[PDB]
Amino acid sequence: PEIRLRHVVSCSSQDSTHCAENLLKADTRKWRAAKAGEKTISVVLQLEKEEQIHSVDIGNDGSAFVEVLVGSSAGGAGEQDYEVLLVTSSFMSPSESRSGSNPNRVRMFGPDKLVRAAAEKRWDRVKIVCSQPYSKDSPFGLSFVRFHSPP
Amino acid sequence: DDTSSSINFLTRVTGIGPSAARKLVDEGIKTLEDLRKNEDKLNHHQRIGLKYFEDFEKRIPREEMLQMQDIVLNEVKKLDPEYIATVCGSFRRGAESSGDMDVLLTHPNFTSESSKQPKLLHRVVEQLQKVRFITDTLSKGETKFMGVCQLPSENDENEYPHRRIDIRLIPKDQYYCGVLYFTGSDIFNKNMRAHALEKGFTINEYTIRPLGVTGVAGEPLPVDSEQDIFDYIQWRYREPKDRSEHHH
Repeated sequence: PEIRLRHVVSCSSQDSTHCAENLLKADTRKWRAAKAGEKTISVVLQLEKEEQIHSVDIGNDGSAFVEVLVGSSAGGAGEQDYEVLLVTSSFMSPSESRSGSNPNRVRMFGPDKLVRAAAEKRWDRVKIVCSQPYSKDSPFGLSFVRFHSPP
Repeated sequence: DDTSSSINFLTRVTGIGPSAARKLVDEGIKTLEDLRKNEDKLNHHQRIGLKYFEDFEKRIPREEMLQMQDIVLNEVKKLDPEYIATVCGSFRRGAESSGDMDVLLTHPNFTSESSKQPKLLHRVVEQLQKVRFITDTLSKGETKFMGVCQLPSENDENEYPHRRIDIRLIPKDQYYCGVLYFTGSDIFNKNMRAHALEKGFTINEYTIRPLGVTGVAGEPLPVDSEQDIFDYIQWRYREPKDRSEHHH
């Protein structure tokens, strides 16, 4: 089951037209770094309700690595208040990144591919960190993202 | 003389760690002369390591290394061409002499997600036995072979010294991380790993993984060559020859 994303809690960097809110709208309509040349960008999405994450889809847009953390509204929300659900994953090699090739890779991350510790628990916030240090030209961010709860 | 002095000596025999070395002392076995009278008190590994004690303390000229490399790489190619064997250590860094031949082996069909396949290594091992390259075994492991080999000396020819050979079987997807680590130079591997952490990555014998925003090591990244590893950390590729104890 697709989890429903409520709104955007935060965003370290976002383009005027390719803003962080597009991670809500279905299609691709992207999230992108205000300035390419940046090395990582981040967002916090609030969920419609506390639920358990079973599976994650990631739709890439020029990013070299993607990491997904989780948290809750309760207990505040700072830096290391968040737990790593999906550990930094590869979407784009240095060579491809240096040459803007295959920015659009898409990936599924089933239960096994999540840090089981954190996935047993349930949350209502998700931190998403996108990295791209192999270029200071190409735009980078995400096409889309889909979180899932067990059937 | 000093007990530690006796111990420090025994350790120099292959297969005699400090534990086994103290047990030989108590039983009165302090010297080589003593060890050679007490083979029953040693396991095979040690029994043979002592057999070639003299030959294993000598250095190996690069000319011999090369001859050795050829024997190995040939049989391995003829056996199955998809094999990949890379002699590593100081030899790979272009040292004029080695202390021993460190071979690393791999095969596309053997990944870290696949099934353990000792026979990939044993097939290579038993062939080297046929062609009379590997004279003796020290330890026939599932992933690492430890043993003895000798260059051929057709007759009337004064025989070559016996040499230590290691053969590590490694998953293909971890191969060039192994080569990096086992070619390295202690200091180079230390310096490269440190810069890894600078650029937010973690290199080890097996893999290079990105470090998340909270510092949790991510998934092993795809590596099909040493270059790939350098690229990940955006560090200029150093040829093995320049992996000295001089850094730039």
